[PDB]
Amino acid sequence: CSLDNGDCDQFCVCSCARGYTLADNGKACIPTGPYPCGKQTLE
Amino acid sequence: IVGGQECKDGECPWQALLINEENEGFCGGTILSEFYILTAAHCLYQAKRFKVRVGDRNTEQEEGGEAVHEVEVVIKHNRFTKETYDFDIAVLRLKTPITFRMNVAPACLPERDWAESTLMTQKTGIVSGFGRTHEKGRQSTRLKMLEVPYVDRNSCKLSSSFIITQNMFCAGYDTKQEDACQGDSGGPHVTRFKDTYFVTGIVSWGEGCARKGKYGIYTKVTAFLKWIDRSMKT
Ligand SMILES: [Ca+2]
Ligand code: NA
Repeated sequence: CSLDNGDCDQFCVCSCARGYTLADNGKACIPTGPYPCGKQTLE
Repeated sequence: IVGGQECKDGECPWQALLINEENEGFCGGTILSEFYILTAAHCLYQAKRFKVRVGDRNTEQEEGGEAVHEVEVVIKHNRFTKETYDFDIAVLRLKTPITFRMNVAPACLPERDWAESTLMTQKTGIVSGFGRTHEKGRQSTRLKMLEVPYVDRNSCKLSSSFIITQNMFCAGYDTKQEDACQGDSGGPHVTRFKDTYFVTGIVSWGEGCARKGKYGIYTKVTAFLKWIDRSMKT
């Protein structure tokens, strides 16, 4: 993980925070609701 | 917040504000989930009783999205003391759940070991709140934000009259007039990784505000990730 965060989008084997699920590729993270933790809100 | 700018709509969604018996703001907080607010233990002393307001951007006008919540349980770290300002952290459980919407969403909690190496090593983080715009002036009526550079721990210890512990970290500027201030205490310090904001600090203390040779001091959240987790499970 010491390089480019193991090519992860979140926790690094990648992973993510509650309210997210790891995308198929196993690197990006997918939000499970309209208001996931850590994202600025859009109207 | 001395210097910096006003948060635009939806930009500082995890911000919360503690209001006293006069319905006046006196400290900030960070939204962690629908039931929990993260704040500083020393704020618990500054008011005989308080409530939490989420979604407000202007305290002089009632705009859509604002809602008030009563606190059900106050969980203060047992080792906090005004003698050292160490262990400056508390968790608040609300009576009723927060409804997430525009300007009301939680900040993400990171995993310990990863945070130490990937977030704390970033060049900057963001602090926000309704505090004073100058050391001796009035509180801002609008929600403000400021980018603050992480500051070397050893340089910070040299500049400080008080002990900097491993439960704290320093951020801000040496001479540029930007820093957090009275009124912002208890508020969030977040760090952006890729496109997700993670809570990394709690506005704690500083000698004056924006003073030359002095920095802002924050409670280091990575040191209490297990404490927070236990506290949230009642
Ligand atoms: Ca308002
Ligand atoms: Na300074």
